Amino acid sequence: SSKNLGGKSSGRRQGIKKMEGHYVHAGNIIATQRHFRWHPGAHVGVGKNKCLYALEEGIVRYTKEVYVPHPRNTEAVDLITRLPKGAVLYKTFVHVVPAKPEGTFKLVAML
Amino acid sequence: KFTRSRIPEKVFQASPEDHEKYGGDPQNPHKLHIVTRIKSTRRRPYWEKDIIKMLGLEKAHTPQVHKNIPSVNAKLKVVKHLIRIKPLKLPQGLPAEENMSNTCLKSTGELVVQWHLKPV
Amino acid sequence: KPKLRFIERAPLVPKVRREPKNLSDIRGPSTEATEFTEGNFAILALGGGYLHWGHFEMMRLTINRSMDPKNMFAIWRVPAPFKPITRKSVGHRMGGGKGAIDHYVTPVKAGRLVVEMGGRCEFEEVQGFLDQVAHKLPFAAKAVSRGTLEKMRKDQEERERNNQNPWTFERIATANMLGIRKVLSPYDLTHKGKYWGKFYMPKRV
RNA sequence: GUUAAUGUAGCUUAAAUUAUCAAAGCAAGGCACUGAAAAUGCCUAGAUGAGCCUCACAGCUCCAUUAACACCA
RNA sequence: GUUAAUGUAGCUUAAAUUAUCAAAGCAAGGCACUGAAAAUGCCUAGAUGAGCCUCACAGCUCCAUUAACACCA
RNA sequence: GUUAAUGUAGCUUAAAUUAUCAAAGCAAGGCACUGAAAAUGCCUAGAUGAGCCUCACAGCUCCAUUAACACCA
RNA sequence: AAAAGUAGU
RNA sequence: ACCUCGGAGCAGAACCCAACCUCCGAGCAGUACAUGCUAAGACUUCACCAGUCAAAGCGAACCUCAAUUGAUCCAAUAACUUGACCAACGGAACAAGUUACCCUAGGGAUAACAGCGCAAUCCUAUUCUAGAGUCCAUAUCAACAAUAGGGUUUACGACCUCGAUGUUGGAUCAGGACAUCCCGAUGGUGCAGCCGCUAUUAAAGGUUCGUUUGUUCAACGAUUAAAGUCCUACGUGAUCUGAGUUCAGACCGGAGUAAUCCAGGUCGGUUUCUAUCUACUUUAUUCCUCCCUGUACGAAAGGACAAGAGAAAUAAGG
RNA sequence: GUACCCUAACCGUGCAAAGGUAGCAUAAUCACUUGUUCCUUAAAUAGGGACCUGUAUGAAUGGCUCCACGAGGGUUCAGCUG
RNA sequence: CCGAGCCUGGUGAUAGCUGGUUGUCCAAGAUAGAAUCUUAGUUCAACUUUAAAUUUGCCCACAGAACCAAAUCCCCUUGUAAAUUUAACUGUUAGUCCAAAGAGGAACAGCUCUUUGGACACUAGGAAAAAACCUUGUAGAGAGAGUAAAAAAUUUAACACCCAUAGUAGGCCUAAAAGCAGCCACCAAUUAAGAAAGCGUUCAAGCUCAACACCCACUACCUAAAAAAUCCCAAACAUAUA
Ligand SMILES: [Mg+2]
Ligand SMILES: [Mg+2]
Ligand SMILES: [Mg+2]
Ligand SMILES: [Mg+2]
Ligand SMILES: [Mg+2]
Ligand SMILES: [Mg+2]
Ligand SMILES: [Mg+2]
Ligand SMILES: [Mg+2]
Ligand SMILES: [Mg+2]
Ligand SMILES: [Mg+2]
Ligand SMILES: [Mg+2]
Ligand SMILES: [Mg+2]
Ligand SMILES: [Mg+2]
Ligand SMILES: [Mg+2]
Ligand SMILES: [Mg+2]
Ligand SMILES: [Mg+2]
Ligand SMILES: [Mg+2]
Ligand SMILES: [Mg+2]
Ligand SMILES: [Mg+2]
Ligand SMILES: [Mg+2]
Ligand SMILES: [Mg+2]
Ligand SMILES: [Mg+2]
Ligand SMILES: [Mg+2]
Ligand SMILES: [Mg+2]
Ligand SMILES: [Mg+2]
Ligand SMILES: [Mg+2]
Ligand SMILES: [Mg+2]
Ligand SMILES: [Mg+2]
Ligand SMILES: [Mg+2]
Repeated sequence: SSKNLGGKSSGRRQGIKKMEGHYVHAGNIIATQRHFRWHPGAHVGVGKNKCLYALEEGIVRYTKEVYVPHPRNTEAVDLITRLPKGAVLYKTFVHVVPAKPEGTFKLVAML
Repeated sequence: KFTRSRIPEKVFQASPEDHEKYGGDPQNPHKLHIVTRIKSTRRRPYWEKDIIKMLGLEKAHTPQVHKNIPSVNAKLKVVKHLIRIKPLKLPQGLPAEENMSNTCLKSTGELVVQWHLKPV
Repeated sequence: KPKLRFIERAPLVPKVRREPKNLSDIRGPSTEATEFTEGNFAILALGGGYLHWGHFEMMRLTINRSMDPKNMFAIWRVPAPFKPITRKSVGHRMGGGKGAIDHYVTPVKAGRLVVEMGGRCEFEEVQGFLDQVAHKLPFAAKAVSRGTLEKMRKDQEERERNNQNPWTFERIATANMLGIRKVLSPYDLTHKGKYWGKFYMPKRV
């Protein structure tokens, strides 16, 4: 018999790809997820599939920071207006502290 | 599952009644260890098989000196049942180079510096 | 109404999903009702085990047949049977899925009071039929009072002070002294060395 | 030697809870008299007992019985 | 034990969604009376429970009733 | 996956624009009631959006329904 | 064209 | 029954993780019409194939979702492109039954018999005191349950054997256990006596002949002191049987277009072996009759034990 | 579903090309199954004669009787024989 | 030897199938998975071997990794010496048990399936023999020595002695219910005996128990059965020093 079908998908390998303090480069995928786990913070973008890529070369840092959702994010601004007034929500975020500067100025011409 | 154990750090603080059972004083702790393997590395997990090959303890009942520093103690904490630790308690000084050619370990762990086999 | 109610077989919103048999519902000390709620004399469970509906009838008969409803009351402390048990039909080969929900059990851990009884009575009185029913229970059980039970725990915190056997099980498992966690459970770090499977050995610290 | 399934006013069926009717047989009803048909009443330990809530009403105690079986390959 | 089918007016039959026409049963009328026939009416919890939208209605959720299969030594 | 033919009073056909009739359907019309056969009346969105003028009537738009074929990796 | 029955002296 | 993809649990906290394990789903719909072009760096379904994300730039404005799918070769197309419930979903371009007439290669990697493991079903004993027993739990029976045991059944597992461990009943010869059917001894009785019911002990001795069926069984007839429960490769086929079952022939009913098939029946159907090795080859119960006597007992029908006498039957040895 | 044994002479309704007719029947005929009864036996899962749910009989897939015949397969009286 | 003769040829047919594979010696060496007319096989990955080039590799500490337990990941120090890439390949890709967390089944199996770790298919000592449990592994000679693991412990159930009058046939309803079918109150005499706790009665009666008195004094260890089938199975032993 065994009426239960379809239980045969594999694990998706969604996790952190770069732990805290790792030297990430511009474009590496920091973390991969569905159903938001780590939110993108400083110098971290987000994809279509909620993957977290780095945009600036540097060191990846993980913090806890205050959540303020976008006002056209209706699914969350309803969730904000049910808290009592002392409350905040505090999602965790992924940053990249940059390591190279933007550049130096070089003498090309004593002209 | 069976896995690597953390041991609580409660048990690696000696009682005031523990300093009378052995010969040590908590101020001025010793410099080096004598580490000797008394148990086999077989029927033990692979992590204990790797630690033993670092501490120079591949061979049973051969002593070894390792520093009494917490990076060595961490390796020694996870293999502390295969090994026997006594402090290397030097009665005389550290060996000078003219002196160093004739020393003995003297189990009771006393690195004596003059080893001539005439009786007292 | 001072009588044990009609606890029933197979509850009314039934369990269409067949739960896996987890045996962690039987191991170790209880976390649910281990202490009294407005009674005096009770049945202690000194072992894990399941309780069929044929086990509740032996309790609902021999208590209520031999308790006077003018002077004594009784309440259950166990819940209803809620955990479904699967039985494949007789004579079937292995494989082919999971069988139908046949009957229901309730899991009782060790150290849990199962039936509470009080009133204008004494413990030397109701030992006459609480010891009757605690032998028909499908685990090691014994009838306790409010005052007799706490005598036992006064000794159990005395056996952890009295003994000059210089090693306890708590000392060796936690410290991993002979490499003994190769042979020990994670759950016998946190139970103690007392429970072992379903069974409770009270005769050891 | 095994299980599941039945046990009814006298007979039958049922009502899948709260108990209906055709009969056997009671006497009104109407015809000269009777039959037939119609009006009722009766008569149900619901096969057996402690009911847990209350019980054909559900688990049993129980006394019969129909089936399936204990063959094999 | 497993597969597939099907649960309809008291009866059976269908309608590819809105449930007809044929009994039975109900009052009338023709006949002295009843039938047959002619004029009407009523009758399906469409077996089971929520609805994603509207469901005998289509997926199921359920209990009865039937088919064919329970083999090889 | 490509042609070709066709949609109508509820069902069959067609007349070269100007749309004919038999069923079905509603009536009386007649006898102690059912059916033909006559008949008046009644129901032709001529399948679709415009028209180049006046389109069953014609070059497109498709809504479909059926023929003749051709598709395997 | 279609009509079947009427309890026992 | 399933075959591919997805969510969730087992897999509790990086990643991963089976199952004919538990549950939900999917084989699309919707809006754009830049769903344009390029290009650093990474993720990855444990390989590959595939899938994923994306900074900057050129160019214009100023995607939701969980899966929602299909390689190559070939087709059709001028070209851009488009083709599979290729769903057995990494896809053979296009192919079903049947075989007891069967063959070959293997397999104890894999079933039947037998062993073994396990004991759910079976069997037994105790614990408990519900209830039967007019009263009265314990003379006998026993509910719900509990704790042990046994290894007789139906199973289940697939561990030894498929370069063969021959298979049911029966004959022959039996060995053993005791959970005793008889014979012996004893305690209780709801045991007056006779018969019995139950329990402890005892396994030296014994445990019938027939009709039917292949029958173990079972029904029956006639007895018996009684006509035991089981194990021993369901003891024993290099001791026998071949009736059934388990080949080739054949009807019959059914299934199927047929070939053929059926835990359906029925007639018929080859049972080989000259012994190398181990092992081995001469050591008493029971019934009935008489008697007690028609006593003991009972009110009477009924009716003993014990002692004693004697007869037979089997067994063993002549 | 009825008179009424709770069974169809009949009534009502569907599908079909036709609804298995005559015979025979617990068979060499799925099962129940050792059907039930009379005979045979001290005793009959055997055999013979009937009764019929054969719900899977049945008419040249031939049906049913019957004379002979059979190294066919069952039953049997009597004799006889280790 | 006919479900299609026989001989020769194709023919050394093909065989994911079985069998077999021949000198000496040393060295490294155990199986994550995915596809598959595939699960008796193969291709890739993994693991393994060799030859090379380079620089880090294991071990890890603070900090750090989500909302709706054991642990792991990342990781400097440090202990150590390996790792990665490059080049060439074959083989293994039909597993066993033990511990632990689980799933299926009977919370059955020397059962099946995953994970973590061992061990086994590697030698040796022990647990009686013994794959998988424990000790222990890098090799030879020795008629030297210290050790490692390493031999099961249990044997139970005595019990108070005496004495018992009485408002009572305690009110209700009951054929009758007198302490004892059931309700209600639980009053009371002498010192001391309950409006009565168990038998025994249709009911009454009869027995005890709880009571005075009696003394030495309640004397109070609170425990726990066994069954197979050829023939029990070391012999035995309580007493000279860790
Ligand atoms: Mg999953
Ligand atoms: Mg998977
Ligand atoms: Mg990858
Ligand atoms: Mg851009
Ligand atoms: Mg495929
Ligand atoms: Mg495939
Ligand atoms: Mg044949
Ligand atoms: Mg043939
Ligand atoms: Mg062969
Ligand atoms: Mg077997
Ligand atoms: Mg009684
Ligand atoms: Mg095997
Ligand atoms: Mg296996
Ligand atoms: Mg074999
Ligand atoms: Mg051989
Ligand atoms: Mg005995
Ligand atoms: Mg045999
Ligand atoms: Mg033999
Ligand atoms: Mg012959
Ligand atoms: Mg022979
Ligand atoms: Mg031999
Ligand atoms: Mg037959
Ligand atoms: Mg002839
Ligand atoms: Mg060859
Ligand atoms: Mg193969
Ligand atoms: Mg080597
Ligand atoms: Mg294959
Ligand atoms: Mg196994
Ligand atoms: Mg007296």
